[PDB]
Amino acid sequence: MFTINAEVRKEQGKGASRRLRAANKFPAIIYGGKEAPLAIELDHDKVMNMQAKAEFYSEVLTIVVDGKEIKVKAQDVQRHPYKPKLQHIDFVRA
Amino acid sequence: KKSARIRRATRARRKLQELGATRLVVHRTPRHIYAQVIAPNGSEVLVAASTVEKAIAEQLKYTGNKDAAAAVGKAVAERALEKGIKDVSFDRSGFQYHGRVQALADAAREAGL
Amino acid sequence: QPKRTKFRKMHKGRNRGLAQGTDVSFGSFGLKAVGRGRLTARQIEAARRAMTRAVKRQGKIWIRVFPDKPITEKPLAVRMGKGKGNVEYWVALIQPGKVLYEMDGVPEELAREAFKLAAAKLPIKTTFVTK
Amino acid sequence: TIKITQTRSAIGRLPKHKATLLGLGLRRIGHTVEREDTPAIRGMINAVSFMVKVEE
Amino acid sequence: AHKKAGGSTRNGRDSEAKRLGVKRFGGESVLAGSIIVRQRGTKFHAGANVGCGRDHTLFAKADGKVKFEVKGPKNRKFISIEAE
RNA sequence: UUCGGCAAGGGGGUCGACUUCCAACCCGAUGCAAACUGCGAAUACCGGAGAUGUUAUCACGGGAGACACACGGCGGGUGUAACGUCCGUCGUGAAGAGGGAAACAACCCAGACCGCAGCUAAGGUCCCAAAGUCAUGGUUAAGUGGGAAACGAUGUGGGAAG
RNA sequence: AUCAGGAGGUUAGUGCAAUGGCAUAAGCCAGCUUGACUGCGAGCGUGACGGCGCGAGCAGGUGCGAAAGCAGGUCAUAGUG
RNA sequence: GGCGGCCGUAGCGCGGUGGUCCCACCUGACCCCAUGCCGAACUCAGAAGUGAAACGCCGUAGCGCCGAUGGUAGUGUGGGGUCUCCCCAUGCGAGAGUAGGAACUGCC
Repeated sequence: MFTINAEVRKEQGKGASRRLRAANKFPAIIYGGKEAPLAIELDHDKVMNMQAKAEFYSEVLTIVVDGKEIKVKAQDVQRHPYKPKLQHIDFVRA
Repeated sequence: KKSARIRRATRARRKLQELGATRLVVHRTPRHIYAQVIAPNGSEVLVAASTVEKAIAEQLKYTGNKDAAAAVGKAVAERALEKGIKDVSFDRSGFQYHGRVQALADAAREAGL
Repeated sequence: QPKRTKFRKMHKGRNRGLAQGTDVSFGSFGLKAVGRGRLTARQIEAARRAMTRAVKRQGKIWIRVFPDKPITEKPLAVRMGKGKGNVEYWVALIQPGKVLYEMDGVPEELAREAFKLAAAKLPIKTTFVTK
Repeated sequence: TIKITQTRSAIGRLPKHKATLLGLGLRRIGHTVEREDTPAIRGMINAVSFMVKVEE
Repeated sequence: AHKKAGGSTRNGRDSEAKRLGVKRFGGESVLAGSIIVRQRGTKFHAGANVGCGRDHTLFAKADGKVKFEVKGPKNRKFISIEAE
């Protein structure tokens, strides 16, 4: 169970995203049936190394957004072109 | 535009719809003959009479002949004039000439339509 | 250069051909190239034949991009002659982030040495990718 | 209504936008005008939003 | 005899069509607008073509088809000024 | 226009079976189109309401010039390419002076009555030259002060990751 | 070759280049029939300019149809001074 | 089955189940009437036999088409640098992916 810290995407845009990616942070979306979809900001360094560990997609990741966990599983990961990094990842509550 | 399924069967008539009136459909069954005064926008039946209902009056012989087709026309039209309709077009989808449909139309006029 | 394709005259043949590798298992490895560029079939052969001639240890070497864009030349005067099919044959279009050669192999890379020899034959700085 | 005040100068400003302001009645910096809230007025103020400071 | 050289459409000059009859003004029952020939159906304002929609208006006149499968070839249903 | 599997046809080799090659079809994975497209902009455009502008908008009549343009930007078509041809939109050269760019038709700022005072634009502030040889911090040593390319580089500095 | 069944929006065919349209069809087969009528206007070709053409009426009257209606030649855009 | 209302997410494939009221299939062609060669078409008559084509219900969403929650490329429009080229401001936002819908409603 990988514990990761995160926040909420308030300024949803490409410009704001590039300012986060420069500080090592990327956007992400979490959905879960009856649960309302949520957009958050994850830590680049932390996730990048964890997503490298195969078990990452099968675990019940404990994402703590601001002050509370959510528990989800990785779905797909959109990678960046010119500079190999994380662009956007999808998640599903578990 | 393309020809609708109804247009392919030419059972309908768009030329009678450009006017904005009513129709006079004539259905025929090897046992009974029906007639109706339907108005545009769906199947709005104002008045109708069946040859089987002609028995209510005093019909003895079969109800699948020509004389019975004329009797129904007078009934459907008589009820139509009671409704408030004056004019009407003949709509016999698929049939020959001098048949029972012509006797139905000739009967409709005899009433006042 | 507008992407030309069919409805044209028959030119030369593919200097390329040998797809190589066993087509029983589909994988997702690769050798990406950072930058768009046009590579002719005559070059693809040199690079492909370079690695294949090195990966004699095994196989599973495959190429995804094939030369499909025709390019003509007009060696003569000028006024007359749009363009014939000479040395400039089929040319392939590579995207800034496209994988050309991917060999189905798990961390036992004996092809990195092979991809290196080929990387020096095609015009464009390519990089080795594990994913 | 809304009070429009020219904050930016004429130098550098794009034409037409300059004609717009000349329209509202402003031909110098600091000048202020009162425009009622109506469809067009809103469109013009929108085009000159960068050059002026509006508020109702 | 036949046709050859795997080619597509065949070209010539510039189109000979206009935009006569914007419609919001009077208009005798006649071909409103011009593009392609031979078409009937619309007898009033019936501007209806696949898209954001279409329109026309005001003018009491029996009949008045369109040009053809173009600016609303479909035949809607009646329409006059408001009170002819 | 890539690969695998199945069925039918033709040719060759050893046995009326099998193996190999080629073309057409179907299924699951692999790739494309200036005259394709289930989709689909921005955007240009007709008409009508809310600014700006006023005898305008418009009608009639008199006199025209003019039908060898060019360049920058954006979008192009042709061409190996061109201070190339040939289009389109727009701003200019042509009547843009003034200022900067060392000098310079179209690059940047900007658009002029005379005289006078003041403040700025561009640009510039070591000296020639008016104005700081100004403030905080860092890098380079080559005087690099930048044609200078594809390509190469433990010359050296900064940052991140195993 | 033809005949019987099945699949089959249609890739056929529709005089002529090409696009567009069409199947209980504007395509095929068969039968019947033959409006390519006379007269006169309104409209259409940014921006004026003829012949010519076309779309849409009216008046009278030919052909076909039960009738609405359909023709001013051949589905439309070359076949002319 | 009868009789209404709303009145184009009801294209096109596929599964289960029920009615001897209604309805076509079906059966029979004496006659009205009709087929260039054929009551097949056309038109008339009776009900032996089913539900197999329909219909009533109800279960899959394949594929078409119409809506909805999530997001990056792409793209206007106006200033910045830079060898080219790229960037910023501002109005929006490919396809892939997760879900929605296979009629509705009253009366006898």
